[PDB]
Amino acid sequence: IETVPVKLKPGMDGPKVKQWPLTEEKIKALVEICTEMEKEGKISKIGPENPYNTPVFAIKKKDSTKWRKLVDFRELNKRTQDFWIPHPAGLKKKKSVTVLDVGDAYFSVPLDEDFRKYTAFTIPSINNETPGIRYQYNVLPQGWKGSPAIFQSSMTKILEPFKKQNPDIVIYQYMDDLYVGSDLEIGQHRTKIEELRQHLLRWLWMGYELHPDKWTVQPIVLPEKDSWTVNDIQKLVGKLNWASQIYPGIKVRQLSKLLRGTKALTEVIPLTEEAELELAENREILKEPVHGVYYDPSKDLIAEIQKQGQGQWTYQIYQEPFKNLKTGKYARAHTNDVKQLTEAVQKITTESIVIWGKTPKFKLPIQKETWETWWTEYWQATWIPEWEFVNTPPLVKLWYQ
Amino acid sequence: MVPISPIETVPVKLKPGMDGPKVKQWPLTEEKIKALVEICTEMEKEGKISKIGPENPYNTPVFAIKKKDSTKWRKLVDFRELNKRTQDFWEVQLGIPHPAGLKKKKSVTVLDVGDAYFSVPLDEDFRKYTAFTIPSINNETPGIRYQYNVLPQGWKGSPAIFQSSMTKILEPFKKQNPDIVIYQYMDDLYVGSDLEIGQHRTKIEELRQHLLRWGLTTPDKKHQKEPPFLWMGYELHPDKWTVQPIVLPEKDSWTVNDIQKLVGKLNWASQIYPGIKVRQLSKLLRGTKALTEVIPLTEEAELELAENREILKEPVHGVYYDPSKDLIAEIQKQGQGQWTYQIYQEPFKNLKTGKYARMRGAHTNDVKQLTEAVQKITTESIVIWGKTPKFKLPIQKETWETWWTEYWQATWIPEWEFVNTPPLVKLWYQLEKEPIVGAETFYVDGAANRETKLGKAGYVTNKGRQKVVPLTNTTNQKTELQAIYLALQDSGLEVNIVTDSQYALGIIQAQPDKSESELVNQIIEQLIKKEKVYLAWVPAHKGIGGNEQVDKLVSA
Ligand SMILES: COc1ccc(C(C)=O)cc1CSc1nnc(C)n1Cc1ccccc1
Ligand SMILES: [Mn+2]
Ligand SMILES: [Mn+2]
Repeated sequence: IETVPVKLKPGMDGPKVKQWPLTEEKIKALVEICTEMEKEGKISKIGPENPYNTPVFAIKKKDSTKWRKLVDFRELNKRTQDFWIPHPAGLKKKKSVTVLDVGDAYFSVPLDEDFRKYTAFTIPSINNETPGIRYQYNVLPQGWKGSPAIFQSSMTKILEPFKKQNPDIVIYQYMDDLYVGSDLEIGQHRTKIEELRQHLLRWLWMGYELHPDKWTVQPIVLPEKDSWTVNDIQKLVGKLNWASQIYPGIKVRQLSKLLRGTKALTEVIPLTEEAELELAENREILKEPVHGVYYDPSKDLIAEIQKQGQGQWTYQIYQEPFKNLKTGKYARAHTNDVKQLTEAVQKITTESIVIWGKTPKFKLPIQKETWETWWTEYWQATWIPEWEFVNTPPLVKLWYQ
Repeated sequence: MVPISPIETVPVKLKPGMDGPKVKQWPLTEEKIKALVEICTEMEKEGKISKIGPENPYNTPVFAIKKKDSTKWRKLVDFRELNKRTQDFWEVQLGIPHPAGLKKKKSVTVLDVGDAYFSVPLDEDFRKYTAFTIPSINNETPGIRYQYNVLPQGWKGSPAIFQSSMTKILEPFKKQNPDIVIYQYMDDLYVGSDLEIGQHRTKIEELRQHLLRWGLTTPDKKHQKEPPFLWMGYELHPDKWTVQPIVLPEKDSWTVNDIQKLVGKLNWASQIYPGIKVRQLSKLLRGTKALTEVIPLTEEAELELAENREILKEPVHGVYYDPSKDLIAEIQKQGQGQWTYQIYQEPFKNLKTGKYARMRGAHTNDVKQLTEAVQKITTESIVIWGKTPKFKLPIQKETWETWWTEYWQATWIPEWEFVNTPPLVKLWYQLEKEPIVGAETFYVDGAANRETKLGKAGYVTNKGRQKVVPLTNTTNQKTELQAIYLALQDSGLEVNIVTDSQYALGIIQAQPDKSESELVNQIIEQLIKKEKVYLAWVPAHKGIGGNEQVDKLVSA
């Protein structure tokens, strides 16, 4: 019922981010949402003496039809004084993990009055017909990195009756989300989390289901054929040459030896027994892990995505080139690439939160202007990661195909 | 005394660590000093300013300038220093409303609320920093000390605080008159409705009564300006809008400054005038920023400017927006990376027009450019009308399907239909996904000596065909492209090409149909002529068959 001192980082002012255009239906949804928040004291109108701004938009959360307000606090999050949540390494090892939205608990906690000015946002008007409707927050805002930090004191006390009733459950908080993991059978997992809901009720309706996949890093696979054409062997040598940047003893000499001469690409080449031995030794090398692959919490996570076609997307997460920490494949709108990419980004970010407790920086196979025009139309999560754009087609797409 | 309502005060601060201004009052003539004393005395009895004493250490210079054609001095308080040290505000007018976004309305009335700028109180704690001195005659007595009680003309915060005050005043009137729209712009209130003129003027009279609650006087019916409204460079008529007359400069010795000023004027005209072209006029400003030198022009720039002066000959107008009709956007390819579009709801009655020029770059194609134009028109339409328009595009549905399913990037355009208006956007070649059976296989390679810039480009094939060409004034990248060009030149309609150039593959896999490199353009022209091309890549210096044979041929 009392506020906590919160400041910015030294030598930095509050955010001054431009509001981007919004459709009429999103503007009206935000007008209704913010009108009720104002009556409930959560936000208040502000005057021209507040020069700060943070973008706002509207989403329809997964499996729902009512609009939700999402504030892009990425710039304020970069500029807010850090608050010092040891990420549980056991969460990634649990059989199932459920994501519970608990963001509404923040609105019952007041925000430091001196800091409120920095949370300012603007509901834009169509065609600049009026100046925007300007608001600032009075309570902890959803999406601000300081909200889980400040509420962590209170959140710990709510969960302790549950955590000691179930020492086997792992609970982790990131932003507005609670991640709840156990090793139980799925039926007994649904029930115990419906039990966990009996706390925000006393002291919110939906949940997300997650299961770790077989491999943290998918193995590099080589074809198994009975007849190899010149083209097949050229593609194999290229993939082995690329993998030799990752794996130590990959040899291609005996396989390149088969390509001796100036042969048609479709001519069948019998493999010699030395070449078949080299290929066989390469297979065994590729089934070992990569040497010297460790997570450093001080360094950023990088995620690259490749469009493979037919709704298939490959990705790799790393900190150092050729030292992949995780790789994967996202599959299955059969007509909208951008919607697919936006869902892959959210799925990769959720996996990154579970494993390392932070979001990666994306390298997106898309032009900036196309992505910035459309990604908000399909976004469904309350956090937003960072991203950059790839404008030159990487040769690497083949090697994960 | 009918009690007038007070206007809320906006809290104002100076910038952090900064303090108020202290600028010397410059020597003024006795003629000017007498004029400033009379002006400030009437303002004092009006409550706008008040005398202060020597306790206030801040000062802002005051000047006197004669209003031209008038024998009347006017006061000017140079707030340029206090502005540098006043806090930042949420500023006025993030963007400019576009006339095409106005909804069709029966009547619109303008009220002049200029009498209200000096009827808004200034923050009491901030008045100290608006101090100024009227120097005495012959400088023999202390100067007359004054401070402001209202928003001063020229102070940094006056525009924003004035509009925020009007917005609060106007809020209960808008809510209790939902059928009334009001747009404020400086000292003007544009009040519109769809009421018949009798009920409209009644509502206007109620607004005038509502403004008097705060002691705000407005012009009565006889003194209100009439359509057309001249506003932000537009002419607004009851049913049509256009731009204000675009006047060009007519010199035969051009400079870089005025060519900067007229490209912005041709761009200004392009929002309603169709076919405005500025490409050849804009490529004269290439990296030369001295604003006082001359340069003639080409046989195609005056051909595009012969009509630019001739397009502005007959006035064209846009219409206003009917939210009950569909919003349609149609795009045409103009050639040379230029694109034009029209936004309309009924045929041949445009809401507005515009153009799009391709982004700078080495290689491009028409589908990417059309995609970019679509995204630009989408964002612009969200701003102006709050919705994405339906698109009519000069590209076949099958062409677009083939493009986005095979393109290595994710891409998307919103709901659209094909319109058969040549020239059509098309894919000019499509590489194969598998090697071609029966087609000759060309192993190409190029290499260049970095010092002498001498190099070689060549191929060997599975049928024993070979070529090596020596090159001067070339690089490794150029020899690798030249090698591919040779194979394309010397093969049949179907051909497999094996290269080790990651550079060449990265260019070709981006699917350009036009390039600023004439070598890439010649490759593109060859690709257009072929029926099937399969392009394979192998790593260099690994003894790959054919590739190792041609490698020793071109690096010698
Ligand atoms: C400068 O004029 C502006 C500018 C902006 C606005 C906004 C954003 O509402 C209104 C106006 C008032 S004009 C206006 N407002 N709506 C329409 C239609 N019009 C055009 C018109 C002109 C004269 C008579 C009748 C209709
Ligand atoms: Mn080469
Ligand atoms: Mn070579």
